Amino acid sequence: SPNRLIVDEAINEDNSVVSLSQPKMDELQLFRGDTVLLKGKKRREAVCIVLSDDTCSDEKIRMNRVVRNNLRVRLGDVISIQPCPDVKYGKRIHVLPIDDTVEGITGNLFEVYLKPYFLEAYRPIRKGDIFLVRGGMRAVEFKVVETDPSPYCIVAPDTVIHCEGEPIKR
Amino acid sequence: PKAQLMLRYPDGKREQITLPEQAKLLALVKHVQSKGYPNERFELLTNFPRRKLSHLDYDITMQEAGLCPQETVFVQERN
Repeated sequence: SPNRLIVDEAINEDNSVVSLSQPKMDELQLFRGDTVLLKGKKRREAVCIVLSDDTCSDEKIRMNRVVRNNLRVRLGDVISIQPCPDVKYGKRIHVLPIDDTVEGITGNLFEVYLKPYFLEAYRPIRKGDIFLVRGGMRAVEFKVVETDPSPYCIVAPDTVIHCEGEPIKR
Repeated sequence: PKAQLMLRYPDGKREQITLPEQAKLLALVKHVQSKGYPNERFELLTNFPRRKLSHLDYDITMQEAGLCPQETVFVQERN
């Protein structure tokens, strides 16, 4: 099972990136910057960018806290990875901030958090994802409540980013 | 020797091409223009780190530009 891999901690942390050794990337025919689809526990999935890592054991995959949570997995758990070349540019995504991260937040969440977050980075995002964005006075978490196309896409410069109304829980 | 480029155009369509490593960055720019995305209106980006290739001297080789052996390159309308 060459594409089932042991979850390991990130170095050079980013919500959109996972890292493999170059051999495992050759083993699975993955190229630099390819989008990949990851499957974790409780039928949770995630879409990420894969980069090579001379620091990563062949049978392991580096990912940060955000991605591990989206996959409901912990360090040492096992996930599977597959090529995912057909993810489209998003027409539109809908995100909502987690209530307990914006309790005192004054300001425009799109201008302070989302716009620089997504700016020219071509982040893959999936319905149900929770992600942490730094900036402002304190970091804020957002939940993806809808994407178009569904259930995942690439947030491109023309992707409309909607940040609706009331914050939500969980 | 050839560089493998995964091009992502602004409509989200994808194209995998090869170019000789020794070819000018200009060859890439011209290729993207023949696909309907002219240099005067579109630019070239890579991620991780974010590099704006259209800020480089186009007389530079693909290797010098850092696109070998493989790189994902984004085509984007200029601000």
